[PDB]
Amino acid sequence: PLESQYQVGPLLGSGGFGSVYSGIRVSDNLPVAIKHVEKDRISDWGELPNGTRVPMEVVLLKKVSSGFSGVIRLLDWFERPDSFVLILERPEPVQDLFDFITERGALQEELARSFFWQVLEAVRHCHNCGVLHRDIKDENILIDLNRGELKLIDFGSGALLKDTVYTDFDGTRVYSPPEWIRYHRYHGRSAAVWSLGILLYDMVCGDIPFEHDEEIIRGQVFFRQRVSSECQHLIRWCLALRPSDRPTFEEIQNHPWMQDVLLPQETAEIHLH
Ligand SMILES: NCCc1c[nH]c2ccc(Cl)cc12
Ligand SMILES: [Cl-]
Repeated sequence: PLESQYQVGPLLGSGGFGSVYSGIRVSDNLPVAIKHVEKDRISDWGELPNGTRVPMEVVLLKKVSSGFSGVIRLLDWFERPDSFVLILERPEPVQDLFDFITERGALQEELARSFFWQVLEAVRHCHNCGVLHRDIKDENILIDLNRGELKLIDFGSGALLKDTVYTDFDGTRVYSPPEWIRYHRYHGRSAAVWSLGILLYDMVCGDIPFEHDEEIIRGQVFFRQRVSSECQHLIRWCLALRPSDRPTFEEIQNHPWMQDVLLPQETAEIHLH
């Protein structure tokens, strides 16, 4: 079984997502992350193409699993009496974006542009696979430090992507849009763009722009750090109060601030190595 297939290493982290351990697949020494999620904490359940009852997280990870390295790859999963165990790929060396920004402070715009571009490509991949992440934030982004490649993790608050209104939300409140705070209603893509605006501000300022519900609703963006006019314009556009005033992913990627992005390897060479 699972216990013989994997060699357990130290705890990497724990929180809303469960408990994640460093591990090694015994057959080929492959680095893995072993995530444990208690059954009593799983509210969203779904079913695989065959019809087995699994957490929605497993459904969403399988839908996004492919060669594309912008999303974490689910290698296997196991059901225990009181929990589900997920075997995920583990880049080495790795650091999540929250720890990275905490240690290094506000990012140089060239670095934020490379990171933000990769997040946008990863989110577009999720949407193309019929998956809405619902918790895009620094803590849910891993940096493969050698390759300069970012990976979205923690699909535990996600949903199947739909074109109708969402009236449920269990992601991070400080990244949630004003329409959710005010009306408990949002559409997937425009709510994702709002969270991307929060994330971009966080990258270039070193902290999130809003703390309280009143600030999210007012949506007044103050820059606490020196940030270029083009970057400020893009952030303020993603953070438009009206969902219809927000840019589409195409408009974000065609924005003047997004031009001449570095390749991930160039990004690692200049900023990470
Ligand atoms: N601080 C992030 C903790 C975490 C959550 N899901 C993961 C998947 C892979 C790896 Cl390497 C780590 C994690
Ligand atoms: Cl994960």
